[PDB]
Amino acid sequence: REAPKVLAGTGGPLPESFWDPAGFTNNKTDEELLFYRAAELKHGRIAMAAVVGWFTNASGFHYLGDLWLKKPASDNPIEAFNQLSLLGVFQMVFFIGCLEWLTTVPCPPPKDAPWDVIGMSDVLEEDTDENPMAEYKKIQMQELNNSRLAMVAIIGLIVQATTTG
Amino acid sequence: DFSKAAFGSATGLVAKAASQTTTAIWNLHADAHDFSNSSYLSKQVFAANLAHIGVVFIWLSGMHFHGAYFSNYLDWLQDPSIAPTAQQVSNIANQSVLNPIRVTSGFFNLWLAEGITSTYQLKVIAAFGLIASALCFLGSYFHMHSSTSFTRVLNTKLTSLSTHHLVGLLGLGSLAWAGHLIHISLPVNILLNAGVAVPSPHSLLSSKAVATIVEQLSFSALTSSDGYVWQPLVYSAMHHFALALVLIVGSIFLSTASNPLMSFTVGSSWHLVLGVQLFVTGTASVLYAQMSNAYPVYPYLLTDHPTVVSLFVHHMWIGGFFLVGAFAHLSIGLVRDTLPQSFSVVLTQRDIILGHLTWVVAFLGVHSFGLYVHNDTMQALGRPDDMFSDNAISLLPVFARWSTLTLNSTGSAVSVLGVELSTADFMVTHIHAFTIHTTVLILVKGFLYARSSRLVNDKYKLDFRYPCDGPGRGGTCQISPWDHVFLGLFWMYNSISVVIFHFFWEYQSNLASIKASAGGSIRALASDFELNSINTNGWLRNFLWSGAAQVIQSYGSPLAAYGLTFLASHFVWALSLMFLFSGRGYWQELIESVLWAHHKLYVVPHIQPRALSITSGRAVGLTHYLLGGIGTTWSFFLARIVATA
Amino acid sequence: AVPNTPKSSPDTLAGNRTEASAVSRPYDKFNVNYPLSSPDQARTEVTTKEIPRPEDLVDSPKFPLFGGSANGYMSKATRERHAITWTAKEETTFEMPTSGWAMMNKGENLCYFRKKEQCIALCKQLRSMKINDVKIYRLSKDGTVTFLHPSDGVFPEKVNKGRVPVNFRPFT
Amino acid sequence: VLPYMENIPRAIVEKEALEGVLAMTPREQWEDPPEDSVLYTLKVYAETYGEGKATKMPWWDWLYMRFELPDANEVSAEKIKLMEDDAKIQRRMMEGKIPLYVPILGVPIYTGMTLDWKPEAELFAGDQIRSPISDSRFAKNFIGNTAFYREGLENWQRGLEIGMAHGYFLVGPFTTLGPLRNTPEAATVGLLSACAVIGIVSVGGLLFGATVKPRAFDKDGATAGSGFTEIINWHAVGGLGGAGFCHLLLTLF
Amino acid sequence: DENSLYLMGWFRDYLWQNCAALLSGYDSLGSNDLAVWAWAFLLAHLAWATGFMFLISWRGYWQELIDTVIYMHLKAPFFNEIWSADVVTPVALSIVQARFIGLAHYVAGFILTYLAFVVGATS
Ligand code: CLA
Ligand code: CLA
Ligand SMILES: CC1=C(/C=C/C(C)=C/C=C/C(C)=C/C=C/C=C(C)/C=C/C=C(C)/C=C/C2=C(C)CCCC2(C)C)C(C)(C)CCC1
Ligand SMILES: CC1=C(C/C=C(\C)CCC[C@H](C)CCC[C@H](C)CCCC(C)C)C(=O)c2ccccc2C1=O
Ligand SMILES: CC1=C(C/C=C(\C)CCC[C@H](C)CCC[C@H](C)CCCC(C)C)C(=O)c2ccccc2C1=O
Ligand code: SF4
Repeated sequence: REAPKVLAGTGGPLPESFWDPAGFTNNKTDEELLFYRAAELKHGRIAMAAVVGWFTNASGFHYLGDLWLKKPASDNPIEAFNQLSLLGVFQMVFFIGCLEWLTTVPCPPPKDAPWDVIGMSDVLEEDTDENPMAEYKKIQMQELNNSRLAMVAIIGLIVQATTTG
Repeated sequence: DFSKAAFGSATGLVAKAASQTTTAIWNLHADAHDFSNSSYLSKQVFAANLAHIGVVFIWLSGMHFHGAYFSNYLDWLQDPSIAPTAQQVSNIANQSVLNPIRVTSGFFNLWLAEGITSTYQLKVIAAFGLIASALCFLGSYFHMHSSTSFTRVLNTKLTSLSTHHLVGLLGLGSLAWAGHLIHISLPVNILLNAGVAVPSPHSLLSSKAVATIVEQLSFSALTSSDGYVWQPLVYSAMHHFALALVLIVGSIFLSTASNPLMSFTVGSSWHLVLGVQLFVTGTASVLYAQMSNAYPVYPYLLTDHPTVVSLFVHHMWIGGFFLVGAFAHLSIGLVRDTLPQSFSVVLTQRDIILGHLTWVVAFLGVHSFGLYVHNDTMQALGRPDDMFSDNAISLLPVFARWSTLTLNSTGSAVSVLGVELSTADFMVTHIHAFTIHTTVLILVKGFLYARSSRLVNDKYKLDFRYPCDGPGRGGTCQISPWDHVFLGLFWMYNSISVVIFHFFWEYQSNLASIKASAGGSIRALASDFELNSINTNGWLRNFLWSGAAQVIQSYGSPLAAYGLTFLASHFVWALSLMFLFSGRGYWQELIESVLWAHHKLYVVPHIQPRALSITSGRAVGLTHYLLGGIGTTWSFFLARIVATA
Repeated sequence: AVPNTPKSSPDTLAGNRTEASAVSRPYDKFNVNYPLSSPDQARTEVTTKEIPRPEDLVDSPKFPLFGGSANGYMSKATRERHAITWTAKEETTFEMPTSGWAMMNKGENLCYFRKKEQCIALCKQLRSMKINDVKIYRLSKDGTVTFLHPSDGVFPEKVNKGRVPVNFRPFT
Repeated sequence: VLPYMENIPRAIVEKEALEGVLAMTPREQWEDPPEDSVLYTLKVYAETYGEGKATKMPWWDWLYMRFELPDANEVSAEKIKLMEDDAKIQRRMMEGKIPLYVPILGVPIYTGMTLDWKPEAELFAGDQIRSPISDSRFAKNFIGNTAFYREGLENWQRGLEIGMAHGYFLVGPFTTLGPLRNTPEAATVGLLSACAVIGIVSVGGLLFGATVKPRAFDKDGATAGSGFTEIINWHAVGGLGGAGFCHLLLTLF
Repeated sequence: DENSLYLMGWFRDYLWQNCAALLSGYDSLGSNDLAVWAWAFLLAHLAWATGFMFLISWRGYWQELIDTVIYMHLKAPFFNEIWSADVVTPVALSIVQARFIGLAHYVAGFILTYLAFVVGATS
């Protein structure tokens, strides 16, 4: 079984390593597979950011919350989050909701690339053979691979904590 | 032949009637080192560099000679707390008051770090410095007159040059200095700190000395080797050994196969290399200025406060000057290149980069100086709780107060260096950032608007140094990259002056605070800097006017020379104002009247008197401005820190 | 694009630039024969068909190999344009008067600038590279094209007949 | 090739080194290289040395020649010609599409993406350049959907929305960070100051509309600057409303 | 009669000596009736150095900088629709205007500095 051509060699152990061992790709229209890639990339970007936030919270770089709590916040990111007031947590929820609204109602993502919330596909050309420094597919694969790795890494951090301390 | 060509510039000056003016003389001086593009440009550059190395060797030999003959270096060795003086002053006129001049260059601490205990060693070093200067002059002669063209060193042989500098020069010099430390600078300091006499340094290279007296390789030696003046040398030796190892290993583990100067002409390549080299040297000077008081490395250095202040201020000034010269030579290389297509992205984002930097500078200036003026106004209005201070609205630099990290077998520098920062530190650091940003703005604007601009569209045809394009388009004065460097030098002066003021006030505040006594342990604020460096009035009163007592009351004391240099610096600075505010035409007409007076008496000089050109006038004004300001700060700092410390 | 450039047309943003220049600067006017010196001097006429306004040209074959820069004219903020029409013998690189570098076409070339000074600087550069027939035009707000620089066909460095002296004062 | 670049001994220059020198030198440059070029010195040493010419040279002259001539690898390696060809193709392409670097830690770090810096409509326009901050779809639909540009909004709606935003923002920096900070009426004083700032900027906008008459928002017919003036008036109204709402949310909760 | 012979006297005994009370117009301890004059002293120094700006730096630089600032305004969002730089075009001060304004700041700082010093010295 080969890639559904809308993903088209965009992941796996190698770039052309269509890996689905569950039939989550078959008999699915291109819009649904684009949705799957958009969800994967959003989950990734969120993870990749969350891992950095975790490691900068677990390394003592926990200002803005050092001041809010008016005392040194916990290095454990879960306990640090629990220390935050509900006002701050709901401000974070509201800001993420506003961001999600931005990329749906006023700034909808491109139809053929829903993961391109910034709409970067309107200013970049493509990877072409005339370009000696063409790396756009390479950086897309870097983003995807670090996304897939951080998606399991952040879960490792979260479930490792709150169950082992 | 060669002697005939030595005055060849003057012969060419007098050959043509067009060059029989004083302006020709000033051009001959201004275009002295401006080595024109030719087949021998690289020879000329390398020979000039070697000649400068010889000059610096002459300077080092003179300094060691003064240490040997005109210094109390031995008395300072017997008692480091005494004033280091290395310049005798003869009894001529009436200058006998300042006969011992306390030198603040740190040569005594340096020589002690080198294991020098006898003035005979200083005599030998002076003699070998003269020999090295003679060798450098011989080599410079040879290279200018009989050697390879050197035109391949920046484009073709750049890999060889870079690899040699990485391995041989840098790594082998660091390794040799580590060997010198471990072998004669550590043992001599051990035998001086313990007071057990020092043998000849070569006797330490005997394999029968402490090298094999005990094989223990940690902090344990005869009696009790607990000298903390000695440990910085141990750390320096370890650092040099590690640096030599990493340099040697990484040089062969580096690509180095990327020369960005393929697209530049040889002259522009030389200017760009000079610019980047000046940037590196200037930032290195600033880094050393910070690290000199950040970390103790020389024996009895922190104790000698005038030496610490002088090293910091001098290296800050040199770093600022070289950072400005970096952009100066980048502009020279860009404007003097035929096809400088390499900077295409930045010459096409000209206005974007310049305008964003303009907004950054505007924001930083309004914010920082508005914090200062707001504190001034609130204190004047009797509203101390509305100011920006610790007892008021607190601008605590939170980003400064955190360096915690996983240990992984580390220590010491894992924190804020054990110093707490306050609102005054925040505001003065933002002032520093703003002034640096403004200097960079002027320099980057000069670089970007060097070949063309929205006002004048053929500025590359005008070369690097031109007075203007004319009074048209409303006025186009000071558009040249040279004029941008000219303004950036003023702003560098402002930035570095504020930086050294901040350092000096913080240093004096810390000295006063550690002079609590021993029992006094609530410094509250006190910390005269932290309590008063929040207003412009606070500075003007508690730093300038307060510390000027030492420099203005120095008459009849050994610091009378500092007082006189203070006055002379003010004089030169106002003369600069004369040169900067005025213009060439007026002085030309005045010289016309004076020359009529001359002709009336049959005097009639043929080198026609012409007043300084526009660029020459600006350069003279800038030179006098820098000299006056820097000399005023020099006299003020030295008098204040020598009289009070 | 609305964030890249203002959404309104250049004429809308101009407002009453005309009928206010006639009031703000009543002295600012051109003489009856602007590009020339005498009324009986041929006065070659060109139209928008020959040299169109830059907003009407997209990816024109006569444009040189230019990658765009922030230093160009202000579209939608200025309406006056100056155009250069020069014919090349070979495809080589040259400096744009607004910094950056472009590469000339093999045959006809066409550039647009805001100020005439940029066009004259480019003409000087091209003539230094042995290029004749460098014609410089001016584009007005309404699209009227005025032919400049070699106005009578002969470059001003070379004396030509039919050129009446202007602003000549018969004394020292 | 040229007669003097034939059967050159390896001692003067390597065969690979000669090939690299020729590759990195323009074809028309041959037969008369410039004094500062590598090919000129290579030519000068190509004669007077080799075949029937002088087969020996003094050691000092040999050192001179070795210093003045390339040594193939790491100086004229095939990778260096590949990099030069890549750089010239890059500079050819940037007249067109430009690779995107970002200055990270003060040094430009290549990202991997290449921009469309060339303007879409007017090639020589200085403000039609394309950047992701100003030409990506997010920017176009973000600035385009703001009150100042959103489609379907009457002028009063744009004014009201902008005013509500400004007024709700302006109450902030006055209630705290003000003369009457630690007072029960801090919120009220902040509200009054925010309303004053809204009124002053609205008077400034009225001044702009009366002087410049921007005309960018006027409907058909009407008068010059009518749309902008309506926008500014409803901005004043919205500023009062947003400031009052912020004061309400401060007094409550 | 003794210290006016040498200029260090003119500094120490006149300027440095007579500024002691003026600078104490306001400090951390508080502010007295001379606070207004210390504030005016600082204001006059600021005006004098702004005159230095207008006298040392000349037009062309500033004209190019203002051109770049105009570029920022015309490229800025929410404002290119409103300001096309056609109305009261921002240009750098002419050379004569710049020289006069620099001289004016110089002499304004001169007068205000000396007035504040006279008040603080002879109060
Ligand atoms: C490694 C350091 C270095 C080197 C090798 C050069 C080399 C060069 N620079 Mg340069 N420059 C540097 C650092 C350097 N610069 C720095 C740090 C700055 C910023 C301050 C500049 C600013 C600068 C400008 C603005 C210009 C140059 C120019 C030049 C070229 C001609 C220089 C000339 O003819 O001067 C001849 C020598 C002099 C004029 C020396 C006169 C003395 C000076 C002006 C004042 C010294 C006062 C002294 C310290 C105090 C006296 C003592 C006191 C007690 C009385 C040459 C390529 C010029 C050029 O056209 O380049 C192509 C040019 O216009 N440079
Ligand atoms: C520029 C520096 C500066 C700063 C930061 C301050 C700050 C302050 N001054 Mg002050 N002042 C300054 C310079 C400055 N001053 C100068 C130079 C003078 C001399 C004339 C004074 C004279 C002065 C007096 C006489 C008084 C103050 C007072 C105050 C306080 C209240 C001011 C107020 O109402 O805020 C108004 C603030 C705003 C309207 C908001 C502006 C800032 C916003 C947040 C910018 C946001 C930009 C945004 C992020 C852009 C991105 C948007 C995009 C993401 C959509 C405040 C602490 C008062 C006081 O006593 O309080 C302690 C007072 O009575 N000042
Ligand atoms: C943070 C962040 C951000 C953002 C920022 C901002 C921009 C903010 C703002 C915010 C805001 C700024 C908000 C606002 C809001 C507002 C409001 C909420 C208002 C309301 C109002 C009202 C409701 C009114 C009403 C009324 C009227 C209408 C009139 C009459 C009266 C009344 C009152 C009825 C970003 C993304 C950049 C990035 C980083 C993060
Ligand atoms: C004064 C002045 C001149 C005139 C300057 C001239 C003619 C230079 C000649 C001055 C001579 C060479 C001074 C010689 C040195 C002095 C005697 C002082 C040094 C020695 C003493 C310390 C003993 C200009 O040409 C000029 C041009 C552009 C802007 C401003 C100005 C400007 O201000
Ligand atoms: C800073 C500086 C500028 C820039 C300064 C300018 C453009 C003037 C600053 C204007 C101030 C900031 C007021 C701006 C407008 C105010 C809103 C007041 C308007 C008043 C009118 C309505 C009358 C020059 O133009 C210049 C020209 C020649 C030599 C040196 C310099 C120079 O140093
Ligand atoms: S004042 Fe001097 S520098 Fe300025 S335009 Fe006139 S001649 Fe040139």
